[PDB]
Amino acid sequence: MGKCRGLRTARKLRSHRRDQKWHDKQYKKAHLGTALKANPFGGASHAKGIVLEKVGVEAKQPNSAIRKCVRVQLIKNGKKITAFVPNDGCLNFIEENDEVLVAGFGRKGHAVGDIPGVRFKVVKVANVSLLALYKGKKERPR
Amino acid sequence: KVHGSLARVGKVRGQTLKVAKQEKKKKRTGRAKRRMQYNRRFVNVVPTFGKKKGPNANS
Amino acid sequence: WVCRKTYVTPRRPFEKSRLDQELKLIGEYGLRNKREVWRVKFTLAKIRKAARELLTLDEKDPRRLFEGNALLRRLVRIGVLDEGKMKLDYILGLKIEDFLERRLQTQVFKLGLAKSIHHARVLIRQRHIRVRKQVVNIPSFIVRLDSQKHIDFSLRSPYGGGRPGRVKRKNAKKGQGGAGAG
Amino acid sequence: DTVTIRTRKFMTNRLLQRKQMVIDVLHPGKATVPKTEIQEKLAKMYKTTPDVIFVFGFRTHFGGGKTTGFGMIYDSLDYAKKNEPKHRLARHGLYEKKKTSRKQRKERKNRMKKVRGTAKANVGAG
RNA sequence: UCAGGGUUCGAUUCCGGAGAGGGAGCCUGAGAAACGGCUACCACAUCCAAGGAAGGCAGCAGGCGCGCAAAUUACCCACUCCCGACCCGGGGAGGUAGUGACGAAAAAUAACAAUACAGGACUCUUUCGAGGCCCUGUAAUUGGAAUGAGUCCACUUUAAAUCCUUUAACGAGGAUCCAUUGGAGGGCAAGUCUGGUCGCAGCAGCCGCGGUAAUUCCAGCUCCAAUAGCGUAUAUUAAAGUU
Repeated sequence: MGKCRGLRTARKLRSHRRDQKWHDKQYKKAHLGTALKANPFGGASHAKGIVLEKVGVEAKQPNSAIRKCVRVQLIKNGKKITAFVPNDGCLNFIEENDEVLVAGFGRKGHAVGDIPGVRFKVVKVANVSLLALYKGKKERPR
Repeated sequence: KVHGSLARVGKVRGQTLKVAKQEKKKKRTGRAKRRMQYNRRFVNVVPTFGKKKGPNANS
Repeated sequence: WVCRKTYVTPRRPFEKSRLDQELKLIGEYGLRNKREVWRVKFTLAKIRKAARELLTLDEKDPRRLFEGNALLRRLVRIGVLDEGKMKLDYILGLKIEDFLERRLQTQVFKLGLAKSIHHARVLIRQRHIRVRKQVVNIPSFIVRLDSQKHIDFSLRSPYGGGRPGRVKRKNAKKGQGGAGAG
Repeated sequence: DTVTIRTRKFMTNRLLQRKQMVIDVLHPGKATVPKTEIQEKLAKMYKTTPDVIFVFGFRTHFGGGKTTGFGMIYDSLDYAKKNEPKHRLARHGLYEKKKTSRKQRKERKNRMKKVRGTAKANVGAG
């Protein structure tokens, strides 16, 4: 309680709630829209780009590994993202200065696992999925 | 060895044994797949004292 | 134009206790899939939702009388409920198994020739039974109470009168053209 | 095979000069007999001869053993020939309409817009 | 979507409104500030003998471009209605087919005996042991029976046809007329089996696995879940009495 409970206090309630909703964390990203503007995506699930150069990222402690990322610039916003390559040895199935299709990690703007600075992964290298390259259901077209 | 192109991919898949042993069998589907699942778990009659043994085990 | 989704999924994805009940229920009636179970259980919970309305509102209001009467009539017409009951409270005493009993494949087995429940489903689909005069391929019929004594084989089919199948009629010609002289 | 034509919804339609009913058929052999065969039998059930019988419909129920259609019986030929949908007269021939169709018509029209005072010229051009 | 109270979404088949590249003006008519009418500017773009002339797909198809992202330059006025001087003409409105795992409904991928082992109620017997019944899988073959999937004459369907339903003749022995998608340390239903790798390579929404005996990696085997579907990304609700 600690609040008015008149029968004519609809205004003082409905204007108060509309204000104290802005302090909520979820709401403040959704409704200012600065989230979208800042994102390298337009708010689309995927996006398409062109590879710039392979890189390797050294994982945050205590784990030690090299995580074989790429760096890609996008078509639809012309700006750059550092993107993970999943499975094993799929670095080889990516070849520089071609198109790729990117996709978010699965934690909505926040780095996943022990790798820092990488919020994206890669799905298609030339209309052929990393899954099908790895399994052998399709082959890289050269 | 920790080393041996330890800055580069392929080191646990390109140097394993290659196995391609497989069976020939016809597995059941739909109705019959549930029929075997029902009988094999619950009615044979199943019970044996103090059993705890799971549906798999290497015991 | 108009569509709806009949089944619903379980709230929890895994729970040994729940899974065992769904398994043993499928074993009993020889059902194909768990989607064929949740479908039934939707029907029950639907009827239970409608019922829970009518119990709150005084008797001798027109909504409660007319609805209840015609609801209970339908429950009696399929015979999952007695007329020695027929009160709205006894709607809530209904449960899953009574529905599944009224299914065609259950009634084929119960009142006609089969060797197991697994046999009976195959007979319905391979068109060797009828319901009064009419072939069916649906073992999920639900069978009105009056009609549980008109389940018969098909009037043309190898079971009952009608032409011999192509396993028989092959082998009959195997005594004259399959091994008769060539 | 076994052919049973059974009479249902008898109406004497004086305004169109016909008699319209339902054509209820039972046949446990091969269900669905030719429509030609049906109108022979119905001709000799009201004695009106098969040049004023018209039938259509004939969807066969699941499991066979029954088929149901819809049939008319006209008093005279000229009353049928006048009333009758065009395709139903051409169904068992005594009528036709030549149709080119529907691209030859439009392409002629659009060419005709360009000329004036002569309608026959564009048609002559082939 | 949801117990009650709510929250989010509504470009999109009904109804109302606004607009035909952007602006402005206007003729005709009962009705228009009309654009498959006209006149001008501005922005575009085409033909030309260079003197001039002509244009507006947010109509149906189709193409380019844009992007994560979206179908046939098909048939036809038979239905439904509309328009006309009119029973008779016309209508990419509209109806029909094609492409179509958006999504929804239906439910095939083997059912039954023989032998073979196996279990337990039951009976006889002092126990031992035997008989015998109910069912189970599981091997070996089989045996008889059944059916559409397909192929396919015929009827039927309809504007004409397809499909469907209806019907000949062919059409099943498990090897083929082949079910996959994910996972098996905990959350959370399922292996401390074997080989390889040995903080390397990789896995891991989260907690964490990997440094020579890896229940988590790479494979095989086995098992579990869901099942003609299942996984992944993002928006959004419930979970949130964390508005």
